[PDB]
Amino acid sequence: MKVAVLPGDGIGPEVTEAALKVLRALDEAEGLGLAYEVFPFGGAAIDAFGEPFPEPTRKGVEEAEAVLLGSVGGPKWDGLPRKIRPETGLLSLRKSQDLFANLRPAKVFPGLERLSPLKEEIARGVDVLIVRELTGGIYFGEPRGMSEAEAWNTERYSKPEVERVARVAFELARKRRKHVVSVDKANVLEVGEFWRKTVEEVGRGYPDVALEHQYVDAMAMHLVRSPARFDVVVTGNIFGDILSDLASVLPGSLGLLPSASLGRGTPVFEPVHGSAPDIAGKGIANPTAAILSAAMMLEHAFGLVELARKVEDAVAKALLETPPPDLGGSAGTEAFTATVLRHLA
Amino acid sequence: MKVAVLPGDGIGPEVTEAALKVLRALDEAEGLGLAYEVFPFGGAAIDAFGEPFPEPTRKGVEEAEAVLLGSVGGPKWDGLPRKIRPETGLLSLRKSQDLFANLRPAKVFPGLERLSPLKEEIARGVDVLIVRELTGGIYFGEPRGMSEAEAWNTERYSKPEVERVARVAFELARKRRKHVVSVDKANVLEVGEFWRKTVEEVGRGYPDVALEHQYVDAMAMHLVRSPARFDVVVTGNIFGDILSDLASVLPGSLGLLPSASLGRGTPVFEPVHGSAPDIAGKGIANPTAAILSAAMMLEHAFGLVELARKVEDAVAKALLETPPPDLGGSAGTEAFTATVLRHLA
Repeated sequence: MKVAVLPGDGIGPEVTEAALKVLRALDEAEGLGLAYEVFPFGGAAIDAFGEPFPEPTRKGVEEAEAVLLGSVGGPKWDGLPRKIRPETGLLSLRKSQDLFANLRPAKVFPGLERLSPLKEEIARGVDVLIVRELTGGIYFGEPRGMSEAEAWNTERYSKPEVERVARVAFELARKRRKHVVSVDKANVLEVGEFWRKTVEEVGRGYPDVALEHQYVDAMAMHLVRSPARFDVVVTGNIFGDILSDLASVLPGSLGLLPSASLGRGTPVFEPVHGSAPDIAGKGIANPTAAILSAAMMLEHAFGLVELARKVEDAVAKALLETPPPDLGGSAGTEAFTATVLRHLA
Repeated sequence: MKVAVLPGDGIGPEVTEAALKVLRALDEAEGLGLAYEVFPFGGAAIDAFGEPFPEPTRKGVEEAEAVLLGSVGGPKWDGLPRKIRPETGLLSLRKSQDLFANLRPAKVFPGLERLSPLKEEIARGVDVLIVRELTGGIYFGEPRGMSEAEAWNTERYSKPEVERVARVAFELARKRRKHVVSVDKANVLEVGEFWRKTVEEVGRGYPDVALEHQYVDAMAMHLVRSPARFDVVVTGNIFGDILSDLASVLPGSLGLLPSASLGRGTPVFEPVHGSAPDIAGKGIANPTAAILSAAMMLEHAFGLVELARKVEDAVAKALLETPPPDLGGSAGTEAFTATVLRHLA
């Protein structure tokens, strides 16, 4: 398994290393044939190449079977031209590989319901996966513009865009609880009814999967009062953006959330948190998100579902045994990773 | 006070009658000089005039100082052409009276925290008022349409559209807790930028009202983590729908919420719930939203703030003491209203 590791900036390198210790342990114990290489990316790449996603890193991503990304960004490069901002390198990574689906998992690990903003009974059992369309929608819609008197943006979707992301959602559901909810605003918009209609056409190919439709505004309600009854949620770009952010508050902590972007090329896995520059180096950065993204990678890029579950259980135990400082604990990056490893042995 | 009552379809007549008993009681007690007439609307009007918003009703709403609307809609008319569907009657009513601001309050009444899906510590003290733009946005944006290969819709906003609503929001805040949060998507959309820019400018005329800007996807998180810090939230059409439905779960149930549509003409007050056709004429229907709508009317159309607070307290007590079926109780329409009236003394 060839992995390209793009540590990034800030706490990026710390957390990425924590996850690597976990992977190397698993590799040694079972001989997974792991082969990884680290490449400069984001602010780090700017500082030595003039751009956030240089050719060596680009070719590295290509050759690899998966990308493990850390964090990117930091005030040091906030004054550069948009063209070479650290965030732009992230856009180029996705576009280069044609990553159209963004996987945003949200689950409350048994024992941690106390963290959630929701009352214990509601939180218990949450394990929802939100699949957001990345390349299309109002974010990239034409025509768009602004004048002195008015502004306009176009929410547009073609059939191929809806189909490709719908398939990913169905595939994922097959491996999970065979339940899919397609979110739209079909009762008011033409794009809504186009989405719904296309998703149902795709669903015909998955007789084993239970399909449900919902309106974005209604879905927002349901995710808060009954998130446990959902498995896979598929939706468009701006809608998926709001829903993913909303789902992320259910576990009760930012440092616990991983993510993935699947598309035509090399799949990318990265923690949802930013680079937290001021805490970088301090050794107190929670590596949970980065470790869980490694799990997501094993499962999704390498099909090692059985291993992903183990890493996931160990982390759960670690959070309960030696919780990091952001979780009201005193276990720094290293000591926390040690506890995970202890439960992995 | 001249009130035009438009009960509508399904449970509309039942819930509206409940609201009227409360109004009549306050009238007898405080000598308010209430006067009102009920007019055909929605399906009820279709079955007698062929159209949802007939002339006699138009003239009725244009002569009253406020409208008390019930529910609209029913399977009996779903097939009819859009031009005369009961739902179109609403569009015409809003359009005829130039209503552009939709007021949706989410308030957690003291002692009712237990009902919320959120941990009591976070639901305690919530009193947010979302002010949503009604007339424009992607809902009515042009061009729009679909084909076999794609579909499109347009999010467009003009300066006057944004200024009207922003102004209302600031005026509300002044009579509230002097804080406004304008929600947009300025970091990605031209419309977001145009929106932020215009409200920002309008905020200058209100030096005492604290303005804050948030992206819609971030507010979605904020409303779940720390809803108690918000006062007035101003935003566009679709963002307003999503956000207002989201905040609905905070107090407990969506069916318990009232709303007001303000503009240049006669202000309209109506329950956010549906007509619930199948449960019509059986009692059981929770009139809480209808009564709260009447409370909003007293406050916004007539300025009787303390009286509005008085009836809000009464229903709060009633929900605790004689909870309706939809809240796991037995008190039907007449029973619940009785309790409410019992506390009106």
